[PDB]
Amino acid sequence: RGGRLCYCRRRFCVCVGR
Amino acid sequence: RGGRLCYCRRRFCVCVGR
Repeated sequence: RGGRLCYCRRRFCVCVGR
Repeated sequence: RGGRLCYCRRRFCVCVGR
């Protein structure tokens, strides 16, 4: 959808539009 | 925009609507 942010779960970052 | 799919580049996954 609209928006963006990345989060790191241990040693892997993940980026989504939510 | 419309649609959704997620891809991984090494140990980092991204998700977008394009």
